[PDB]
Amino acid sequence: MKVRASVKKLCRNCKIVKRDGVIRVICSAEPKHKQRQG
Amino acid sequence: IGLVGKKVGMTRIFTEDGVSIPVTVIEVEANRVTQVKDLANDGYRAIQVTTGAKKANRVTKPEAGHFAKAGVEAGRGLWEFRLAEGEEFTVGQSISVELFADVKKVDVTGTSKGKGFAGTVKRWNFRTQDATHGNSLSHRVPGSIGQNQTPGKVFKGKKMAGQMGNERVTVQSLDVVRVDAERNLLLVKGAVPGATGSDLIVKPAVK
Amino acid sequence: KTFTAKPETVKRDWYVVDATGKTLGRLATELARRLRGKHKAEYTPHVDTGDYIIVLNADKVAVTGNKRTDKVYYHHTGHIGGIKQATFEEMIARRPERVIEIAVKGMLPKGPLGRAMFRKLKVYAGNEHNHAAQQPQVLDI
Amino acid sequence: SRVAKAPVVVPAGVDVKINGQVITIKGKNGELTRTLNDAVEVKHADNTLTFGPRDGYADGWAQAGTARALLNSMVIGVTEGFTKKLQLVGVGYRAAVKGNVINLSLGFSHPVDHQLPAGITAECPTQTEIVLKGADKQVIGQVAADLRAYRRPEPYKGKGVRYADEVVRTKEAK
RNA sequence: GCUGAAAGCAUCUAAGCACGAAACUUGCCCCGAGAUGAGUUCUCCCUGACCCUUUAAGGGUCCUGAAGGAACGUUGAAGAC
RNA sequence: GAUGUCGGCUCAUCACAUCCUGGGGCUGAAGUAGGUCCCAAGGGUAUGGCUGUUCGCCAUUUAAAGUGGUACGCGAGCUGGGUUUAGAACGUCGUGAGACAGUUCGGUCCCUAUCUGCCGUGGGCGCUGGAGAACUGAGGGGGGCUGCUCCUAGUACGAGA
RNA sequence: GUGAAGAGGGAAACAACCCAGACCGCCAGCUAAGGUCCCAAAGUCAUGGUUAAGUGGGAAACGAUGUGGGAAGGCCCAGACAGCGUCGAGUCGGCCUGCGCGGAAGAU
Ligand SMILES: [K+]
Ligand SMILES: [K+]
Ligand SMILES: [K+]
Ligand SMILES: [K+]
Ligand SMILES: [K+]
Ligand SMILES: [K+]
Ligand SMILES: [K+]
Ligand SMILES: [K+]
Ligand SMILES: [K+]
Ligand SMILES: [K+]
Ligand SMILES: [K+]
Ligand SMILES: [Mg+2]
Ligand SMILES: [Mg+2]
Ligand SMILES: [Mg+2]
Ligand SMILES: [Mg+2]
Ligand SMILES: [Mg+2]
Ligand SMILES: [Mg+2]
Ligand SMILES: [Mg+2]
Ligand SMILES: [Mg+2]
Ligand SMILES: [Mg+2]
Ligand SMILES: [Mg+2]
Ligand SMILES: [Mg+2]
Ligand SMILES: [Mg+2]
Ligand SMILES: [Mg+2]
Ligand SMILES: [Mg+2]
Ligand SMILES: [Mg+2]
Ligand SMILES: [Mg+2]
Ligand SMILES: [Mg+2]
Ligand SMILES: [Mg+2]
Ligand SMILES: [Mg+2]
Ligand SMILES: [Mg+2]
Ligand SMILES: [Mg+2]
Ligand SMILES: [Mg+2]
Ligand SMILES: [Mg+2]
Ligand SMILES: [Mg+2]
Ligand SMILES: [Mg+2]
Ligand SMILES: [Mg+2]
Ligand SMILES: [Mg+2]
Ligand SMILES: [Mg+2]
Ligand SMILES: [Mg+2]
Ligand SMILES: [Zn+2]
Repeated sequence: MKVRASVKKLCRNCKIVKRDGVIRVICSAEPKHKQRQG
Repeated sequence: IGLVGKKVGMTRIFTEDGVSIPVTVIEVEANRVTQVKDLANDGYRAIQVTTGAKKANRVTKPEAGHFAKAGVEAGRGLWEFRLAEGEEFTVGQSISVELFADVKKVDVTGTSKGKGFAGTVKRWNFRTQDATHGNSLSHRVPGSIGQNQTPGKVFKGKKMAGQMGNERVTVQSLDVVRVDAERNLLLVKGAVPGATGSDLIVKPAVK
Repeated sequence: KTFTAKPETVKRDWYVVDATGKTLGRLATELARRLRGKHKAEYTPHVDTGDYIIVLNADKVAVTGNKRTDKVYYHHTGHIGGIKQATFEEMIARRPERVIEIAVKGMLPKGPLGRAMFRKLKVYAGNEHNHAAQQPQVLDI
Repeated sequence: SRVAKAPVVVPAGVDVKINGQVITIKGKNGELTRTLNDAVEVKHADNTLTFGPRDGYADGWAQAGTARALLNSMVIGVTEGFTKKLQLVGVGYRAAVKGNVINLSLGFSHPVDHQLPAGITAECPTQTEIVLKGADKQVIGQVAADLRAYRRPEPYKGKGVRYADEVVRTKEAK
């Protein structure tokens, strides 16, 4: 998990989803790209 | 439930394997049920017991009538034990030390020996200051008891001198060494609270 | 001289209130008003002219938004570090009458008369009270 | 919205009990029960169930899309049922069933035992495969997640409890 | 994580459901009804006469003195008192 | 018309930007062991040599030897080594008296606690006739650390180690 | 300009800010700033909107399919966008703008 003020799609397979009031990037392709705004 | 007994004293049991077990000897005479409390009347489930024997004249009319209702002889006090779902007893039923025949571990509650007014060294294991090296009148004294203007007070629960012991203490999970219906004896491994001759509550270990 | 109510003559009635579905704070203002006696023309600031109120079903009082989880009740024990907290839902679980009591107490005057006013509030978690002898009139809040 | 738009077909066998919001469906495999969201109507007519937003519910349309999705699941599932299949992968990773408790040996120092829920049942065709079957798509999915979570597919050899269907991303160690 | 739309797909979440730590609430120990919101249960005790007057939850006289308590004494592994 | 100042000792108390223990994501994470980020403040969190030291370096431990706030917490609680009185000397500056963000040896630390607070322990009245007991539990406090070994198993993992 | 040398009402408390300049008395009335759910005097006032964060009732660069409004673009029954040859109405990403969200750790 990357925990960052700036979260963003890093590849074509990255997806923005809001869960429990937190912006998150999930990615099917790459575990490194999983992000949490914080 | 448990039973009320008296602290006879301490001794040892030598085992066949050459182990010396320190025992406290607890005289557990018959505990006679004086009152059964129930959810209807009292709001909770318990038995009140008495044990021992009281002088005919030092039992008050209020106390004598309470024993008289039960059909029990007066003992030296009254104690309650909370019942589990399974249990039931009757008023007047005797319960003996044989209740503990299959119990492996007991909690023993007594009144600890009274130390009177104790200092912080004894009461709280405070460290003494220097015996020498210029110490002026401050060898066993407590030292600092707070900070400064913030907070400008002493906090509640501060460890200070005062009354030590002469209070209720439980010691948990003591091994039952021996049960003896004949002589009204429960032997438990190790020390229990209180002076010789003091009242003890013994219950099966909660842990 | 302007009329003053007199403590040994004030007429106090008994009422019963169902807290089921009522918004906590909007129920509490109406309780506090009537415990103080602000509804009466004989209202006197130094006299308890208000009414006795039974509150039933205190466990079923409502709150808006996310207050059921997020509203925190803080208290300090007086021992250092002794800041304790309970959420509204936890309060409902353990001590449900306290939620209404805390709300109403905060809305009553502070001092002896305010405490005397609060004694007239009888809060119950269930739908039964023990006060049939006082002949409670149903009050729609 | 567009999921809600498509009305779910009710086949023959597939009883429908509307009563406010509860939608109790009794097929021939089994029977299911769902309450529903207060922004869903359910209009059953012509061997056919329909959905839509009620007024005073902004989310309305979203709640219909979920409710339709849940109903096609219960129309399915008591007609044909649901099935899920898991595999075990590893040196001596055995599964076994004993009534409504699955016995797994997944390389622990203790045999893990998994008690299947009421209505979810299971059978093992091999020692290295498991087959769950039920009326309810959520519970069969939850049970299979619980089994998979004992020993999740690990990133180097793909060992542990995979969904037969799934793919395991391997990586070479450094 | 499951199911799951909004967004035909996907998505742990918006509806719904599961899991998850020495933190939290309990469970263990001790205090604790001045908890003035002063709670409960069991037992014990007291069943005379009369007068006065702004008559009222009023003030006396005689008779009576319970249960129990205290006091005093001998004291304690209880205690500065 | 005075708020005692470094360091130590005694006793702490809080924050969390977490040192250990606990939970977890990513790894250029095979395992073992690391790296990095997130959650978490329940408890725990060295002794010595040198120096007034705090610190630091060093020796040897530990699961770890946390970072801060609290009048750089705490002298009406202790110390008085440092430092900043009066003595004396060296280097240095000055014709000199003397002086030094130099050094050196020596050099008085008061207070019977009224109030708040805190630790204990009683007396009074209340609680609605009086009394002796046993209780219920609103509420409050205490406690909460962790090593190593063995088994599982030389098993999983690994070319082996 | 005010305080100083200025009381009163408001801003929780708050010389210097806002309203306003106390000759004395009144258990009359109207207003100012500021207010009108309860503490606490007065609207649980009316009408139409926004917010779901207790935002309101601390904090930036920057991040984001939060949600309301506006003006244009693109493609689209010569079948779009998604899932995909098929299936049938919208679909795509910028611009402007209202209100929210994360970014946001401290000591009784
Ligand atoms: K009482
Ligand atoms: K500290
Ligand atoms: K890690
Ligand atoms: K901690
Ligand atoms: K200071
Ligand atoms: K000092
Ligand atoms: K002082
Ligand atoms: K002193
Ligand atoms: K004072
Ligand atoms: K002026
Ligand atoms: K707020
Ligand atoms: Mg979550
Ligand atoms: Mg003693
Ligand atoms: Mg020492
Ligand atoms: Mg001296
Ligand atoms: Mg001395
Ligand atoms: Mg203060
Ligand atoms: Mg006030
Ligand atoms: Mg879906
Ligand atoms: Mg532990
Ligand atoms: Mg002075
Ligand atoms: Mg943190
Ligand atoms: Mg702590
Ligand atoms: Mg805490
Ligand atoms: Mg705990
Ligand atoms: Mg050192
Ligand atoms: Mg200091
Ligand atoms: Mg400090
Ligand atoms: Mg001194
Ligand atoms: Mg001091
Ligand atoms: Mg000195
Ligand atoms: Mg000199
Ligand atoms: Mg002047
Ligand atoms: Mg002024
Ligand atoms: Mg004011
Ligand atoms: Mg007016
Ligand atoms: Mg008002
Ligand atoms: Mg209105
Ligand atoms: Mg705010
Ligand atoms: Mg912002
Ligand atoms: Zn990606």
